[PDB]
Amino acid sequence: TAILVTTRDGTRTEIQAEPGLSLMEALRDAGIDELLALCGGCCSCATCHVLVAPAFADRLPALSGDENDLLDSSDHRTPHSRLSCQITINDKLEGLEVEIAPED
Amino acid sequence: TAILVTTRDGTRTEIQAEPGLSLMEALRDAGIDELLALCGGCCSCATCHVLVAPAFADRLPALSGDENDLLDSSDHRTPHSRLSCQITINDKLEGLEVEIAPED
Amino acid sequence: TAILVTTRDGTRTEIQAEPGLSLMEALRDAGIDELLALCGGCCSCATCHVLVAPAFADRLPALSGDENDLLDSSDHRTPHSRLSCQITINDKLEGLEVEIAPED
Amino acid sequence: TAILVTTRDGTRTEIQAEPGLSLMEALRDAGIDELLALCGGCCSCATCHVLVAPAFADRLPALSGDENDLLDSSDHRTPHSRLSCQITINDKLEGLEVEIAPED
Amino acid sequence: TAILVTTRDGTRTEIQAEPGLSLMEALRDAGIDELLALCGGCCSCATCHVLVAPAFADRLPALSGDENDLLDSSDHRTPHSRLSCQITINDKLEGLEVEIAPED
Amino acid sequence: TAILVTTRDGTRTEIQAEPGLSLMEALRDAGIDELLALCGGCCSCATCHVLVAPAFADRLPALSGDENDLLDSSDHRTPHSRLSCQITINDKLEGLEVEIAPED
Amino acid sequence: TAILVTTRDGTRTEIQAEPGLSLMEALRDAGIDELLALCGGCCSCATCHVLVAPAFADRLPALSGDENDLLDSSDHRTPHSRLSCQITINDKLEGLEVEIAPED
Amino acid sequence: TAILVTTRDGTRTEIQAEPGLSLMEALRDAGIDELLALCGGCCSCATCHVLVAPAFADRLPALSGDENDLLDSSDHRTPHSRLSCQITINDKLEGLEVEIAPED
Amino acid sequence: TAILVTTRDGTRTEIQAEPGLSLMEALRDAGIDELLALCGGCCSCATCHVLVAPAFADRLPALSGDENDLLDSSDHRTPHSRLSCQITINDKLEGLEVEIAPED
Amino acid sequence: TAILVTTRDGTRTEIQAEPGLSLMEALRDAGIDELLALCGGCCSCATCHVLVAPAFADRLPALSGDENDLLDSSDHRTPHSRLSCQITINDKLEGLEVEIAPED
Ligand code: FES
Ligand code: FES
Ligand code: FES
Ligand code: FES
Ligand code: FES
Ligand code: FES
Ligand code: FES
Ligand code: FES
Ligand code: FES
Ligand code: FES
Repeated sequence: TAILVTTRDGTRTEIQAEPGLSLMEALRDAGIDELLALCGGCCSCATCHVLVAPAFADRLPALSGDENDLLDSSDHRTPHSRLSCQITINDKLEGLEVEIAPED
Repeated sequence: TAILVTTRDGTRTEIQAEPGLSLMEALRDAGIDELLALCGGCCSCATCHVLVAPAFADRLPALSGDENDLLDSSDHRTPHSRLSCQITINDKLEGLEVEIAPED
Repeated sequence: TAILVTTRDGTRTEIQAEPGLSLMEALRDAGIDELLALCGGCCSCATCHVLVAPAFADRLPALSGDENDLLDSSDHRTPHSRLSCQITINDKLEGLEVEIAPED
Repeated sequence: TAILVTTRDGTRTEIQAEPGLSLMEALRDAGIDELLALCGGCCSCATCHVLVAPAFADRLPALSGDENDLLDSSDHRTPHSRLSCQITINDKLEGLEVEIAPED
Repeated sequence: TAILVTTRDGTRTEIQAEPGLSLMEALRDAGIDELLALCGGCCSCATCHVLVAPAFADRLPALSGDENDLLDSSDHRTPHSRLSCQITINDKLEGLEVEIAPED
Repeated sequence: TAILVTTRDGTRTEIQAEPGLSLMEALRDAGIDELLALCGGCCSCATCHVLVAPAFADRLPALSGDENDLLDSSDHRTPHSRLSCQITINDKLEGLEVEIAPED
Repeated sequence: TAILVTTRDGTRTEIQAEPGLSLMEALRDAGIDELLALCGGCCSCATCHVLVAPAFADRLPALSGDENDLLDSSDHRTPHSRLSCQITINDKLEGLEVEIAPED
Repeated sequence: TAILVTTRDGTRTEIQAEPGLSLMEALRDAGIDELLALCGGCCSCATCHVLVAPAFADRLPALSGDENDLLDSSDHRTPHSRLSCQITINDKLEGLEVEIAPED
Repeated sequence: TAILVTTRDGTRTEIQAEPGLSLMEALRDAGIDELLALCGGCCSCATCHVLVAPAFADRLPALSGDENDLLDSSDHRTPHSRLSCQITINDKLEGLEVEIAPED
Repeated sequence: TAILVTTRDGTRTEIQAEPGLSLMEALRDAGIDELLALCGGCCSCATCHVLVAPAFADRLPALSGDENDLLDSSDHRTPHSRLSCQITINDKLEGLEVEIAPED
């Protein structure tokens, strides 16, 4: 379904995201090459970090402790930070707005 | 989204499951009360344990290390075991078959 | 409030339990001397283990991962096992039935 | 059960809180939306962070190590900080004063 | 690049394996579907477990502590067990012999 | 049994301390209310932090790794910092001098 | 101060233990050579394992999580098991009855 | 196979690296003595730290959690940081550009 | 430098061992090939497992928590088990008796 | 056996050190009292911190993950920092240069 992604430089792109892939996988499939996924989507790094629009907090599954810990390593973490590889694409995310987190 | 659950007594029932809920939530919502979810779906127990049909293995997100350790506590873990509170409902799961794992 | 406690030997006792203390503290205040609380109610042992009546599962707060891990060390753990030092007494526990878990 | 909450803007409002719910649940239920509870009350984030009036310190259960580590991630932790999803409402909390911690 | 795999039935088949892939990926690409990778090759499960012929032990990088702990959870671990997703394919692996570990 | 405590304001007071109690318990019983024990003396917080006069270091049991990690979370840790709840009162502690560590 | 120790042969000695030492150190200074302290009293093995007489449980400091974990590795652990290097000798232990745990 | 390594002085060498070795071992056999391997390549220090040229990120195996944790201890970590003892040399690394990370 | 090494089959070589090396390193250098060192002596496996003669325990340094943890995974662990890779060769070990632990 | 120890103030004793002892033990036995060994050499503090001369790194055994973790807590840690209690004295250390790390 449709996700609006803002990259680090401010440019915005609408992407069509397949249900059942992770947000990280959808972003990379759409050529958002800047989103390193160094651990390969196994929740062991912070490089798939995105900032989720506050309106959408309720539409995402709860974050885990491991995801929370990894997000804390980043100096750009906010209450709305998520690891994109932890978010499964589904219809309830239709219209999701995310920003790629600044580096580190 | 239609899901076929085998309950502990071996009987099979199809349920509807809203995209974006966890499988555990979809299960309880549809009146499958067998499944305790003692930790309330926060990946801290093994009481939402399901067995997933092999044909669906690759349609689900990778299991996490925390999910994997919780499942090892169960004498009924098989390699198709999942914690259903770790699975987000989405159309790629259309037709999923799960069995409620025996108790313990 | 009122808790019905069965000891290891099968004898049953009604106790009046003060709100805000833990179940372990209430049990010990009532002279259930057999319930060792070796760590002192700091969730680091399994010796305040009780079996909670299934009817009451919904009336207790969710168990944590640490409590869950410690309960797994016990060969007598069941899906309804709780560490009594993790349960805060309050009106919603009125009539709670618990059994002191067998030793280990 | 009557609880006096100071919201982020410094204003004070008394709420009713049902015994057996967590403080975080009592807060949201009474329309205090300020408090995100990203992890959904499973002790895996720091977004339900409250500051408890000192006079009430000893009326609450001991904080856990997992709660303590989560709170250290916040630049606003004080020694009276608690995760409100870790506090069970009960009559001993009658008259509790809490302040919603600033964001981060 | 050429690797001889002994499947669970005991039959032996030679496969080609691209350098830079993991052994797990290579086995899976060559259609050894037997071998589940529940965690997706992120070293958090034990389903990619293979048994490495003793004569190649020297040719493999040191196993890590994390890999070692996951292998101990299997009843079929031997001192030559490896997680195939931890092994990078390179020419020093020419002719490697591995057996698919039994399930669980 | 006699211990000289320097409170946060810098004043010194001698207290009596029963053997077998923890230092934290003794300080609290003698009314040094300054000293919070948020975790209840279960070595899971840093609020019972005291600074031990160098001349008594030898007379105290070795600090544990867990105690060491909790002390590092305080900005006022020194190499003579101890968690007072980890210290058992005994006659070898006669005349022990401790300062209440500053907050946080 | 006086400790009654039952050695592995079932025989028992009353020893004098100096306040401030650990039970492990007291035992060894009294010549109970049975008792290995492989890690040398830093809570990293289970070789200083003793069984505490039920009547004295109350008289010792709370069990730690690390001590609890180490003790679970022993086939001879009971709910009254303690690591003797974790117990500080003091007047409250006067007349303590302990038994050296069988080996393993 | 050919690796272009930039040393801490900013100068750069093309080395030959034998397939199957780690990058750390390759580097050292080529005489890049700058690079300490304090723990000797068992993933327990951060002294074999290198920065991988962005174009090659894809060409390495996934980052592990342990490698991720170690790297965060370094003030010079960037999202392209890798521990060179964790990288197995293979044809897919042909022309790899790496820079030895500053010390610390 | 003299070590009495008893192998799995029962043969008893005496060997010279160079100070500063690990016992595992010594056993391999003297060509005792039985002793796999799967993790390459970075204290992450149990394959360098030996049984030390009781007379010598006190002449080795204290085992670590990590070494103790690895050793407990072995079904042949005894209170005298050591990971040979963790023992630095020195003159105080003159004439040490070790047996190679059975595999697993 | 000869160690060139430089203290915090800059004075440079040379000392004899007995094989089999830890470097910390040696420094204390030669009466270098600066070096607190708060945890009694069980690798749980950072107070036995020394700085090894770069010429000697390769003559010491690999540091452990645990030692590395403790050392990172020190604001004076350098890539040459070692916990002196973790270094077994042996002839290969003949003429080792160490500086006592500044406190904290
Ligand atoms: S890609 Fe590494 S945590 Fe998401
Ligand atoms: S409900 Fe506890 S892990 Fe799913
Ligand atoms: S008393 Fe130890 S866990 Fe409850
Ligand atoms: S809501 Fe996440 S810890 Fe309370
Ligand atoms: S696929 Fe899970 S560990 Fe290899
Ligand atoms: S009171 Fe929490 S650690 Fe001492
Ligand atoms: S001596 Fe090792 S734990 Fe007591
Ligand atoms: S050498 Fe220590 S982590 Fe690479
Ligand atoms: S070689 Fe793996 S622990 Fe000794
Ligand atoms: S003395 Fe504490 S780690 Fe060396």
